[PDB]
Amino acid sequence: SLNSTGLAQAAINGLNARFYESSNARWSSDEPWWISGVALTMVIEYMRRSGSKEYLDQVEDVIEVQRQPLSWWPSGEGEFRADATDDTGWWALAMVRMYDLTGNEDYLNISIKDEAYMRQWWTDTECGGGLYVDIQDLTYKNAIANELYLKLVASLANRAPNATIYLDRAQQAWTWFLGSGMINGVNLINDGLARDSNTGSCYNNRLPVWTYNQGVILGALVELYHATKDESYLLSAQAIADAVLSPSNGLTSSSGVLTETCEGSDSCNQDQQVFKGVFALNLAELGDAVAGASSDPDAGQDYREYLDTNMQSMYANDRSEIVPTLFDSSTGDLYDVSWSGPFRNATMPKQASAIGLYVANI
Ligand SMILES: OC[C@H]1O[C@@H](O)[C@H](O)[C@@H](O)[C@@H]1O
Ligand SMILES: OC[C@H]1O[C@@H](O)[C@H](O)[C@@H](O)[C@@H]1O
Ligand SMILES: OC[C@H]1O[C@@H](O)[C@H](O)[C@@H](O)[C@@H]1O
Repeated sequence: SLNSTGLAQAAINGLNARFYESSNARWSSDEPWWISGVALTMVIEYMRRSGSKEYLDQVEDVIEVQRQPLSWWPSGEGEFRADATDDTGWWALAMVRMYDLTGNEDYLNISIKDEAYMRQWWTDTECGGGLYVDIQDLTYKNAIANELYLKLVASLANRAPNATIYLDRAQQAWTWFLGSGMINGVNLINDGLARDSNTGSCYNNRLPVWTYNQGVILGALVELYHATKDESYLLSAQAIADAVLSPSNGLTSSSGVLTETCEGSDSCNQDQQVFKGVFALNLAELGDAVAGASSDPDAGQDYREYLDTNMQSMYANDRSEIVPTLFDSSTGDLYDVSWSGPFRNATMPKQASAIGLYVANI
């Protein structure tokens, strides 16, 4: 059979060999900055699950440089406070996992600063709650920025000293999210909310169902379950995951492979190329929590076999090994966007999603 730990290492090595920039402490500066934060999450989570510490020096290097005040948003004063609330949220959650891996309170302190910075754009006057994604414009309350923020306060409710205020915020944020309408009739989450012209009421904007908007919410509900031991949080998360796994909903192919809607038209952009790996790792979080909340041996078996099925398909159809030279000894694996499709090229967002699926099976 396949060993997920060794393949995640080969994928991380391929990510480093092709896309890591030593002089910048960052992967692929020609790609979105927030995807470097997702890549850091993948590498950190690989270490926690595999017990290795093989990239810890590299991770601390990336952290220390990306803490600095961003050149495109100096008013954030660094600590990953960017010009978008979801950009900040990706690095904030990576710092929660960095704290989980090392126990260094420094990384939890970043997460706390990030929560307070993100909360500045939570608003009760439009849509009765939720925060904006575009800090500069304040025109869009979308699913991903509010899912990241919800997972952040739910994580801090389990780790921070003033844990009670973060629990009240997480419980209040989930209540708003559930009543927002972004969760539709088949228990899937559209992209965000639109605002009525005359009335000012908000409603599901019916924009595409992206895989990473069905994943981050699972981790948030798992963290809310850990903070409350209320299994109804796991039940809501399971209904969202079951909808993704149902081939009738168009996200799981007839082969049982997770498929982004943009893969059909071959039009997945730099953002959408990383979505699947985010869902896979969050589904592994849901599976681990489900198996720990009951005594049935097959508890969470469907989520684990789904991750295994997607691993083997992408292992077999989406992989390409880098060829070593007389000068470069680097070895590893590269991956394209489609887990059940051909390998044409490899980009950093595609590679980061790749690692997330392997780490989800460790
Ligand atoms: O505004 C979004 C930001 O995205 C990042 O990936 C880029 O590196 C910045 O130059 C840009 O300002
Ligand atoms: O690619 C899809 C993503 O595009 C971004 O510009 C939007 O802010 C997100 O809400 C959306 O999920
Ligand atoms: O790009 C997605 C669009 O979604 C709409 O629901 C929002 O009202 C816009 O502000 C946003 O730009």
